[PDB]
Amino acid sequence: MSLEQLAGRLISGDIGATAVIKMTGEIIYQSPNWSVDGVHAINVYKNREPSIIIQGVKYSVIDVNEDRLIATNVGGQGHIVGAVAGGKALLIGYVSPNGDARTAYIQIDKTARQLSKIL
Amino acid sequence: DETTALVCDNGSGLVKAGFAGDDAPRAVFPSIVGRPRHQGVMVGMGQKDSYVGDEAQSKRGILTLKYPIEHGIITNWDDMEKIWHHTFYNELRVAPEEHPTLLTEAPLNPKANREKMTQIMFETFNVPAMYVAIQAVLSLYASGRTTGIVLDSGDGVTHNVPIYEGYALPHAIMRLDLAGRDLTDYLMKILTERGYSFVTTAEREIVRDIKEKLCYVALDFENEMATAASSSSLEKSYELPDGQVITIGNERFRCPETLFQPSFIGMESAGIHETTYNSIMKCDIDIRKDLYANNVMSGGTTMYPGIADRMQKEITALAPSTMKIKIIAPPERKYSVWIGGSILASLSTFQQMWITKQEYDEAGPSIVHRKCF
Ligand SMILES: Nc1ncnc2c1ncn2[C@@H]1O[C@H](COP(=O)(O)OP(=O)(O)OP(=O)(O)O)[C@@H](O)[C@H]1O
Ligand SMILES: C/C1=C/C(=O)O[C@@H]2C[C@@H](CC[C@H](C)/C=C\CC1)O[C@@](O)([C@@H]1CSC(=O)N1)C2
Ligand SMILES: C/C1=C/C(=O)O[C@@H]2C[C@@H](CC[C@H](C)/C=C\CC1)O[C@@](O)([C@@H]1CSC(=O)N1)C2
Ligand SMILES: [Ca+2]
Repeated sequence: MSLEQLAGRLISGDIGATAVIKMTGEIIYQSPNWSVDGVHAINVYKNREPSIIIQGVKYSVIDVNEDRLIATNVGGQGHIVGAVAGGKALLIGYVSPNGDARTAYIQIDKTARQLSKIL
Repeated sequence: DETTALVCDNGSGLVKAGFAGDDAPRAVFPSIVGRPRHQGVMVGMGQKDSYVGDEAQSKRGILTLKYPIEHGIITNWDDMEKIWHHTFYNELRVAPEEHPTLLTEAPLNPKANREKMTQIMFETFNVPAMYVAIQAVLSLYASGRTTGIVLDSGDGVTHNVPIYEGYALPHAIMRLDLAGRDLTDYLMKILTERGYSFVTTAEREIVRDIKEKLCYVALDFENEMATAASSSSLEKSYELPDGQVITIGNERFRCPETLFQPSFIGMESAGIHETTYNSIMKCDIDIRKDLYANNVMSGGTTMYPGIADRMQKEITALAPSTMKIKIIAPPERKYSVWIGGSILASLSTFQQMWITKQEYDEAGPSIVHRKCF
């Protein structure tokens, strides 16, 4: 199914927003309830930077590598969780502060694996 | 139950093994493999006989003994397989193919080692499910929290591990190859100054016992040295296996002082107090307060009387003047890694994170990187 459908269907439970970002920084799709800086986000991933800022909220990067990004706002405003779709795009999700970023990562990685086949 | 999850915590010196949901490990035994002497290199000779743990030590006169884990890292995989086989069949008496198995690892364990553990568990032992966790992360969890900085010190390695929500923080982990075995060796050395002659492997084991029974960390080292010089108040008697008694004085506190002054054994590293501070400073500015407030000690080499109070003093001197600092030193801390594993493996919300055999079959050994973080 479509890019919008795969990324959009992730918005359930603890996951509140999603964005699919090419390795260039180009946003292929993002849910309409937010607006991510794609170049900033992809550089945090690529360069393993210590924080990611989305819409004025600083999320401290607590785990980052070729396949995963976990960042948490220390003040309690939530998490950013990223997985990679076959080295072609970064799929990120906003996760509610009470949600576990680990289980969110499992779901986001599953969707990233599906996205890889249509990119 | 027929299929209860297993918890194995593999250390440089000791294996701690048992069943998820138990309060303590059922089996604690030395992480050693003994193979017949002079048969390691011999014409037409295979490696058919081997012994593990306490049996290897009992037969030391006919075996060459080796430690498969060095400074917390698996370095001899053939012998490590023997440790695991012994754990399942001889210590726990289970069929590994019938039990999910949670294992532990050092922080910064290389990718190849993580994959090899996973491969061995699925392909050799045919476990139905597996998980691996960082030792310090388990100890922290055992203390009832997921944010803090762990001082983990065992037989082979010491780490400072700052952790936030169960994640060991990027760039901030410190490894120091100074731990219990080095402290035993140092105690043998300084007892020579008193006119004793501890040298052999058997004598090393006696000194390990002296260390565990009589050593402590001085609150102020120079003051303690002055007390030991002026009087006999700190001196203690120790009875050797043959019945002879010796006296130990300032060696009681000079031995573990090495943790705070690694120069005692010619190491250039700063002491564990300073490496704690340095680790905290490599973490996000907004996380540091919570790390200072949650210093957790784990491992056998954190058992010295006085160590928590010494750490409180030393960290207070390094930290900002108003910083709230707390050292948590659980009485159970020689087994807190294992206990953390037991609690985690029994937790309802953890069960989804087991790596299943099916997942291993689909993804291969790198499945460990997908699920164990
Ligand atoms: N009461 C005690 N006082 C001081 N040292 C102790 C005490 N009890 C145990 N130890 C030391 O702790 C070490 C064993 O601890 P532990 O089981 O935590 O280490 P390990 O997991 O085998 O090693 P590592 O974590 O370094 O790989 C030994 O050096 C032992 O002498
Ligand atoms: C590595 C690790 C760390 C940890 O601290 O684990 C604990 C326990 C864990 C149980 C569920 C999780 C999906 C399974 C395993 C993660 C265990 O929940 C946590 O991840 C979450 C994050 S903060 C919290 O309170 N619970 C923390
Ligand atoms: C009781 C016990 C404690 C221990 O920590 O044991 C572990 C493992 C042990 C293996 C060799 C030893 C002869 C066998 C059994 C002793 C096991 O080596 C140690 O004693 C080493 C050598 S001296 C020392 O401090 N650590 C640590
Ligand atoms: Ca250990």
